[PDB]
Amino acid sequence: GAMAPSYRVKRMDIAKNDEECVVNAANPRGLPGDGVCKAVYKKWPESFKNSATPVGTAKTVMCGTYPVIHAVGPNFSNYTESEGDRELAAAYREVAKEVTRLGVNSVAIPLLSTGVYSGGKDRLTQSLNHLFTAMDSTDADVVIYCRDKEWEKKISEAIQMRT
Ligand SMILES: [Cl-]
Ligand SMILES: [Cl-]
Ligand SMILES: [Cl-]
Repeated sequence: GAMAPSYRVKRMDIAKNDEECVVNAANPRGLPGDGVCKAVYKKWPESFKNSATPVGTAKTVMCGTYPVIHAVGPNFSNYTESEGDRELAAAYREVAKEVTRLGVNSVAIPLLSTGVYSGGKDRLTQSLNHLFTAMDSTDADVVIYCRDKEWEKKISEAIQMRT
């Protein structure tokens, strides 16, 4: 575990992370996709061998020795708000099980279901609060990746407000 487990946020491409493993915002079919998924496919294409997995689950595939945790959040265009909320919480719980199983001291993580799976809504708080619910009982250092300057500020505020 980390000596003093922490949360941090950085505004940059998760493909350039400085952590011991990465969480992909995957689709259920293991396809290259869009957004974070496409960046992950460019950097770690070997990790897409047999990565298909259902909504609400995570599946780890190694790229060399570097673990890629493919986490499938719901697409809110298809799910009801209630069922999508349940599956988004479930995907993060499965990320926490994998991070623990792998024994890593740090993990790079995007906010699941916030981009093209957001159903056109701002889901920063919903997705971040499910991340915290799952990861709070882990001892890995967690580094959240985002691309928007205003999101960086709001994620940073949410972290700092709990310390
Ligand atoms: Cl960048
Ligand atoms: Cl998304
Ligand atoms: Cl963002």
